[PDB]
Amino acid sequence: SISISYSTTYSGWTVADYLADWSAYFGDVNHRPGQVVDGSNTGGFNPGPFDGSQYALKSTASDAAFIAGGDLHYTLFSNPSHTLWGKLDSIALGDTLTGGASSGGYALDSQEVSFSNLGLDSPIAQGRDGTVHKVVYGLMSGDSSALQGQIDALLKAVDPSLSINSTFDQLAAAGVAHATPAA
Ligand code: HEM
Repeated sequence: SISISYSTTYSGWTVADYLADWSAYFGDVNHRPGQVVDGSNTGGFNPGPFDGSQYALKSTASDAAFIAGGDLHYTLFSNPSHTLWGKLDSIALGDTLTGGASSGGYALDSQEVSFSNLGLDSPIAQGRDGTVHKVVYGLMSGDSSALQGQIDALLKAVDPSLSINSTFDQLAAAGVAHATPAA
């Protein structure tokens, strides 16, 4: 089942409100045709260059950032083009990225909320219609709707009364979330 970690700073917030707020600060990195010419809006994989246990990206509008974790693969120019697929186990949201390929992998200087044990697996055959692709590309483009929908489905799988409209504290009372220090 899904496992959620959240800073106590967000206790009485619902999952939906947090994601809408984080997405508002992250914005859209404009990772679209003809607009990706360098590493300013590509993000990066660990180990990379196009496959890894982590994909991380910082906003070009603020210092908001996220890290997707699992067994991820990006097709780039091969068919189906520009598709992220594979297994997505976690999404960590926060502020300011650190790491790369030295002391280890990627991390967030301030990790606000994370969703783990997602259990998502999208085969390459699904192309951009796969859930993994929609979830991550949505985050890159300022539309966390796909992530919100998947989290909602995973919470309802635990109990039909849970939802992204539930406060993080209610999810902790349900045994699905765990509060971490204000900082
Ligand atoms: C190493 C990281 C990445 C690099 C170097 C990269 C590079 C590129 C480039 C150069 C383009 C432009 C293509 C063009 O002008 O025709 C592009 C487009 C695109 N990329 Fe990436 N990308 C990366 C990661 C990702 C990830 C993780 C996703 C999905 C979650 C993604 C989704 C897309 C999509 C949907 C397009 C639009 C293609 C279209 O509309 O035809 N990219 N990418």
